Amino acid sequence: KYDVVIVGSGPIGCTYARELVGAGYKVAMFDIGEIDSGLKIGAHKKNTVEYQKNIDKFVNVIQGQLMSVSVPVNTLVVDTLSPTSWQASTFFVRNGSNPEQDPLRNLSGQAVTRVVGGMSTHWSCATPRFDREQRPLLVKDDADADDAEWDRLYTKAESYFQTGTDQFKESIRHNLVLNKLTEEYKGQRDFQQIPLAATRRSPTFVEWSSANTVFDLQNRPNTDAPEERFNLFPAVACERVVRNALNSEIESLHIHDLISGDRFEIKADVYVLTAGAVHNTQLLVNSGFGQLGRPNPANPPELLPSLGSYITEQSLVFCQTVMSTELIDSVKSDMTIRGTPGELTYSVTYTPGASTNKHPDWWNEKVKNHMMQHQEDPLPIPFEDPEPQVTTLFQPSHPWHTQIHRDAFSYGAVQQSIDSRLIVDWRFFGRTEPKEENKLWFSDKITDAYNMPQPTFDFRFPAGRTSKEAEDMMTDMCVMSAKIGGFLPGSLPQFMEPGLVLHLGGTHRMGFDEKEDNCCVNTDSRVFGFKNLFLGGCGNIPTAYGANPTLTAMSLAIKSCEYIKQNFTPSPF
Amino acid sequence: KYDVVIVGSGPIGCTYARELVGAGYKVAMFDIGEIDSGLKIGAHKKNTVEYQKNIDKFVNVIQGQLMSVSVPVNTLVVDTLSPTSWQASTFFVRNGSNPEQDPLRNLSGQAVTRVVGGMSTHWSCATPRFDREQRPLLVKDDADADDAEWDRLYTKAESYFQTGTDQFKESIRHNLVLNKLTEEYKGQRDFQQIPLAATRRSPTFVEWSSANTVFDLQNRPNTDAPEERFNLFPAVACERVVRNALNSEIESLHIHDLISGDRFEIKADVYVLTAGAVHNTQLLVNSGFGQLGRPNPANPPELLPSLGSYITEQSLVFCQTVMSTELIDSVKSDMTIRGTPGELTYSVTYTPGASTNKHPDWWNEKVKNHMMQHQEDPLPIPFEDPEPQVTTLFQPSHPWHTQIHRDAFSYGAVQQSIDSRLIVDWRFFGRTEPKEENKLWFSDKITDAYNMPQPTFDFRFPAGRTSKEAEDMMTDMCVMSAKIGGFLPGSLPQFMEPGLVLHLGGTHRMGFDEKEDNCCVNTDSRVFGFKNLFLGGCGNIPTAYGANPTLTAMSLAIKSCEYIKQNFTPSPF
Amino acid sequence: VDWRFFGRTEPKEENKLWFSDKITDAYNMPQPTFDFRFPAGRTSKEAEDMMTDMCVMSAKIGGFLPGSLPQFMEPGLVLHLGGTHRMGFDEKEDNCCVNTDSRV
Amino acid sequence: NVIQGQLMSVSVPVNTLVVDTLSPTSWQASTFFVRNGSNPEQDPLRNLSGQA
Ligand SMILES: *Cc1cc2c(cc1C)nc1c(=O)[nH]c(=O)nc-1n2C[C@H](O)[C@H](O)[C@H](O)COP(=O)(O)OP(=O)(O)OC[C@H]1O[C@@H](n2cnc3c(N)ncnc32)[C@H](O)[C@@H]1O
Ligand SMILES: *Cc1cc2c(cc1C)nc1c(=O)[nH]c(=O)nc-1n2C[C@H](O)[C@H](O)[C@H](O)COP(=O)(O)OP(=O)(O)OC[C@H]1O[C@@H](n2cnc3c(N)ncnc32)[C@H](O)[C@@H]1O
Repeated sequence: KYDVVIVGSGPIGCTYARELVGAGYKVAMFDIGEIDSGLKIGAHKKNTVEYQKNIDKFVNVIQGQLMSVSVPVNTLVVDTLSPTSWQASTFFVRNGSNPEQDPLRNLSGQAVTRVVGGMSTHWSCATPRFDREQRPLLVKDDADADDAEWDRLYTKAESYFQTGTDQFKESIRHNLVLNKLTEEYKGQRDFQQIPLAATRRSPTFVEWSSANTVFDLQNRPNTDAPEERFNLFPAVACERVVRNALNSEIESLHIHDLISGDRFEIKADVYVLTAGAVHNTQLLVNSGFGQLGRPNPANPPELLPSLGSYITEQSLVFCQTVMSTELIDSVKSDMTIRGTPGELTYSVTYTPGASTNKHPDWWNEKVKNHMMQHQEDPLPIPFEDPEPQVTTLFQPSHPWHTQIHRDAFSYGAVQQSIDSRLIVDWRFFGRTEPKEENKLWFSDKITDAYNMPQPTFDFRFPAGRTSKEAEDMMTDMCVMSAKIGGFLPGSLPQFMEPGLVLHLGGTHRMGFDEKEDNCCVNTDSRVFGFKNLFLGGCGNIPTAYGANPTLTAMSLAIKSCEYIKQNFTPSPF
Repeated sequence: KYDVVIVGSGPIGCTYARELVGAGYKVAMFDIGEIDSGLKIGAHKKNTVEYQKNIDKFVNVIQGQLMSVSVPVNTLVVDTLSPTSWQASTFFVRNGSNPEQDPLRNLSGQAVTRVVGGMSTHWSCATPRFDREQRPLLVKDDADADDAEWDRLYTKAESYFQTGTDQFKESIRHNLVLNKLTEEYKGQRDFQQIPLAATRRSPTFVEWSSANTVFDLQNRPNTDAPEERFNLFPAVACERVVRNALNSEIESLHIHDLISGDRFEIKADVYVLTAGAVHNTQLLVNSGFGQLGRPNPANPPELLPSLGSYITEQSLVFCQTVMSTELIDSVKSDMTIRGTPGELTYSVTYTPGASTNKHPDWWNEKVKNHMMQHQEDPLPIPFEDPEPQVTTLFQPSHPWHTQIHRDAFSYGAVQQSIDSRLIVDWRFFGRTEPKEENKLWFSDKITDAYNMPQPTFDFRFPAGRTSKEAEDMMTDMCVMSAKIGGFLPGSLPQFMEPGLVLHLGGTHRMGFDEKEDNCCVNTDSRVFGFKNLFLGGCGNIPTAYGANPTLTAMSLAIKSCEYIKQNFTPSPF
Repeated sequence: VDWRFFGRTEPKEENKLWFSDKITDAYNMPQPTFDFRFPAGRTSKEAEDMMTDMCVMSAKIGGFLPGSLPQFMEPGLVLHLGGTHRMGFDEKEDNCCVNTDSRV
Repeated sequence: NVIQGQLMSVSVPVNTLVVDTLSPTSWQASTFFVRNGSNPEQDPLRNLSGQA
């Protein structure tokens, strides 16, 4: 018996933990995955000395924990087997593929992560706010009020994640890019640092935020928390919440301890599902909400008819550039140079404080030192100079999010031929109109690796605005990236596979009114009809958004937690 | 002040910990890497429910922690940059390459792993014994005595690692392969299960051994060890051991706490280096043993002249096969089949205990169940059937180690087209003659990511036996693999990049006599001349070996630990 | 649909085709050798504005075909090499080889 | 294929690609010497590699 139970230990789950363990509830949290992030439970895997000295290698950590959601049956022809080897007569169901999935209407790139801390153990930590156009209303007919509430919620969310916008302010590459872009779009667009959940510790080490940052996930009571009550149970698959006959309350959470193989049931007053956009929906449909199986409109669901419909995922375009000759020369524009590199008479000098210096003394000092200490190196940028982290946020005239940066998650065998200091990544993210015909559904025959109903997508980017904007987005990336340099061969401008972007939303969408707004949960994230069932995550977001959704989902959880504290009484300790 | 200090937390380091913490020494161990394996410190990363349900993904975990030792300057031509982008006039030193390294005499595949538990957090857990031909002598002129000692040492080593040979005995694929090979080579070669440091927990879960298995790496005293004394310090780079003027004893270990940036010195009575074959040699050469810089025979080292010479690494050949039609039909040879799959009259039956049954009832039952429960599936092998794990050990008439199996570390984007149940991996490993001209050396100008002398290889597989055997090895793999099925397209027979195999040996080699045997340490693994300095690891092994070296290195550490216990007195507690 | 945009290149003295006095080609003639880079200045700016134009204009007709993404081709693949024996009125003033009748 | 069959490259620089998975028994280069009709005079970084 707990006061509250949480399914999932991602940062949205941890938002609920932090709020509710702190309010004095007896909390239990289960995760289907295991603790594997070192002694700080649920922390960012990027935060080791070894990874920030070899950041190129972290792509492999991310790849190692992205398990594809739905993989269609494979139809590749292999006709150079030896005559003696067993050979197929058909393309039969092999290697865990999903025979329900149409390869041409899939989110082939969608994947899930089963570890403690969830995807926040590997994420890129960008946490922009949504402007009105991207955000669901929290207050009808009172825009300035709706604005205040979101400002209040986001401000707390930024606290929990330790969101900041100046962690890269000392980077020559970052400023080089930022300044050129501002200059080029003078009074048509604004550029700034990407808001990032991150704390710099030194010039060569950044403590990337994660679930741990939100809530440290240590069992309580403990010494630094002697009146709080929290237990985390890793390696527990949660399978069904049990409805009462009235469909007014949840009575139990049914679980599978993966290590012993035993199943149990768990009672709480308050049930919170934060298993992610896909696995929330799976858990619910496994529990009698929505509809199991291939959509059949001639049998409507009894509960939550909009569950798994109106799903959104963002179009992503990508390239990388090599920094222009012009920009590179500009780095060292303040330097007077005498002699020829490599002789003892060679000299690179600047005049501090000189009025006609285009850069600050700190920048000049770095450049001078690098050029004198490394006279074999043909570039003015210091070896350890931190990466760019630039954005122009979504606007109506440019309704896409942009990151102009360096991401651990590169999409191909990485280059060694071109100097890393010249390379900038470009990622533009489009907003997707939510549509009823775009669905995530669960097979009533096929099951996944945990013996749950197999997830299946039926998705295409909507015709209309979504398609036009995506193409205008691609074109924008081409136009804007040219200002900084030419495309890097092998990273030419391209749309990424659908869902690789991992910003799936709308799978258990929020709204004021279940029928009128075609939704699943209300603005307290409570499941309509149910007193004690709450959903947290990107699944909640009902709007077409381009920016990274996590901070938004977090803000919604905070408001959800206000409701719980005002409506349920913690047990005595 | 400690009684003993150990550098490195790999399983060889942990062998020293286990022996010495258990003998009652005050032990400290430092690792340059960090704890990141979940709550069991130093354990196998493969031991999560999620990885053994998605084993294909573990390749990414291994890749994420293999940092290449020496990467030559890159000379690839990129001539499709945009005219505007900064373009090189030369192939200058970019992206951490090593300008000292000749690309044509490198071990390009050699890599290191900096995490707590070392490479044992990701290794494949094969732990064969070496036969006399592969093993260094521990006793001169008394072969039967030398045999007994090694039998004694290996038997303990197998205990520590939990080595077993029956963990896969229930696998249809494993037995299918094993039995065919035995049959084919009848009375010319013997096949058995690869000895593996592993404990099966269930039919779908194997607890893979690691450093943790050897020693749990928890700080002591603690409740289950209240009179023992051990501390582990992660994120500490050890840089130099300090010699006394006499070169008879080590006086301190010099360290760098990576998290605070501060340097300290550490006193112990006994210093143990187990940082791996490369990083032991680096630590030593950084400390005035051997020779820093490009080999210069006209300036001999003062100490340990053979340090970094005579290095061995094994030739590795690889392919994968698709199981023959014949073998696949044999699986179901005992089945009577009526009707046609997919109708309710279809029937697969066998007669238990029937004299003419070629397989045991358990095998038949599995096959019958699979064929009746999955009538859409064209193969008689059950979905969860464990992988093959077969070997014929090195002999004189076949002087190579062989693994006929399924390895998490596949060498290419993996297939989805061919059913996984049909696929077997083939890895044959050759022995390399140790030669003086084959060297690992450290630059006196270039430094690595931890500001230590940059490692550089000068290696070629020796002409003579080594080259002939390697080619006869390749041919053997072709001949033997054909017995089981044809090559899988995309995994055709090939030599792997030198050192990818990660069995590097001989870098601080063991022998009776420093000059006569051209070696660094004696049979107690003590550095010649030095009372209190010991080396552990594959670096010690002075012979040409084909089998996987870790259990051998462990046995040597055990004997090293006998010496220490008989020669140094633990402090009072 | 294929999209090919072709830029103009400023002629420069330092951009040269020359022939080895030691190395010979398959017909035992002096081996051809290039010393070429696209000129800084207008040539480089125009080439990049050209790439951008192709992106902007091609979008009007449809999205890029995967495997044929926008890219600069290897120098000279285009096979429009010019200026190697260039024409002009006056040999010294116009730095040239042949006159307007193409006579040397 | 007809076009490719009649375009002979004008100047091909000496090749520097590393092949380190030869069998130990096979003849192996110690240098990137002039092979297969390459032109040692040509700087790979200032070429018209596509000219034919
Ligand atoms: C992978 C990734 C994600 C990512 C990113 C780049 C990459 C490479 N960049 C980010 C960006 O810069 N910022 C942005 O806002 N998001 C970014 N993302 C996405 C981010 O990681 C996710 O949006 C965020 O993690 C969502 O958080 P939430 O807490 O909602 O979900 P979760 O992290 O997926 O964790 C859910 C967990 O629950 C578990 N689970 C799943 N099913 C069950 C069941 N049945 N029972 C018990 N537990 C369950 C998981 O194992 C998991 O930990
Ligand atoms: C990666 C791998 C290795 C492997 C294998 C397959 C793969 C993919 N398969 C194995 C096989 O089946 N069996 C076989 O016997 N070996 C197999 N291997 C090899 C195995 O992992 C290694 O042989 C074994 O781990 C060697 O153990 P040892 O304890 O000698 O070395 P280590 O694991 O590399 O750990 C050394 C550590 O010390 C650290 N370090 C390095 N430098 C320093 C300094 N300067 N200061 C402090 N610490 C240092 C490391 O971080 C490390 O943990």
